[PDB]
Formats: sequence, structure tokens, C-alpha cells
Amino acid sequence: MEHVAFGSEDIENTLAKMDDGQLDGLAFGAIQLDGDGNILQYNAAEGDITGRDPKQVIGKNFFKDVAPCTDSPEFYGKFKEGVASGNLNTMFEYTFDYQMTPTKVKVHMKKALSGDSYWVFVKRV
Ligand SMILES: *C(=O)/C=C\c1ccc(O)cc1
Repeated sequence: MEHVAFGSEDIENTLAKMDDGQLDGLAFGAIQLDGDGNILQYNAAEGDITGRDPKQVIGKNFFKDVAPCTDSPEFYGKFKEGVASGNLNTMFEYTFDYQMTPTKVKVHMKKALSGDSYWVFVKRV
């Protein structure tokens, strides 16, 4: 495993060193999106939670194609405001329910260290 704790204050510095292989070693779901919501990275733990095959979702739009239940002011809305502002750091509970058994999760979104990428971290609650 990669020892990083969900919600950690410096998580963005830590995850900057990890490759797709490394990211698959996290205790939680990790997704990296560009400013337009396209999926740059998607780790194994997210695949375990949502049932999606990580390889198949990279390159797709998260809010439009892959995860339309997140297309709402309460999820996508916070994302777009953070991208516009160039600053994002929010944590909230949410229910994933698209093509899958409803699953309650904790979501943490944070701007990355590179200029126009953004993390979505997810774990069960
Ligand atoms: C809402 O969109 C439900 C499902 C979902 C599937 C995959 C990922 O990564 C997040 C959310």
C-alpha cells in the first residue's frame, strides 16, 4: 500500500510523485480531472467502489459520460466554481447511484499542484 490518509492537509504534494501504478496502491478512490472534467487518471479503489474499469474511463468526461449523478450543483457546481476560481478544497458526503447499487461515499475535491488539474478523492462511509 501507499501510506496516505484520506483528507490529509498536504495530500496534493504527496500524490504528485505517484504514477498510475502507484495511485492504485491508495486506500481510497482517486480521480484526476482536467479543467473541463475529462478523466486523466482513475485508480483501482475508485473502480472497486463504482464498478468501472479504470482503463476504459480515462479520456472520458466525468460529469457528462461516466458519472452523470454528479452533474448537479452539489457536486459539478462546486467543481466548476473551483476551476473558475483556481482554488478548490471541499469535503462532503454523497450517494453514487448511476447503474449501480446506491452507495454512500465521502468525497474530497482539491486542486492539484500542476496548474489545471483537480483531484476527486472518494471513500466509503
Ligand atoms: C453517479 O454518477 C454514480 C456513479 C459514479 C460512477 C463512477 C464514478 O467514478 C463516480 C460516480
